[PDB]
Amino acid sequence: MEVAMVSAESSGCNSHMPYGYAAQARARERERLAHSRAAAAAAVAAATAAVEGTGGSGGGPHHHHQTRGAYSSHD
Repeated sequence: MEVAMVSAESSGCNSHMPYGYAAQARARERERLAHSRAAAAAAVAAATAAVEGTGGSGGGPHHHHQTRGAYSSHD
């Protein structure tokens, strides 16, 4: 849909009404639907471990094969 480019301006610069959040009144009308996303708990659903945190690698080697007997009594 070809169209001409519009540009809100008048004279060199005798009116540059910087309408910032002022044009945020539109969000106020959309925020009404942002009331349903209250109980979202999604982006966090995935995140936040299952309250888990316990480690400790290891097995437990049991001494095997003792030193030489030596000194044998039999007299």
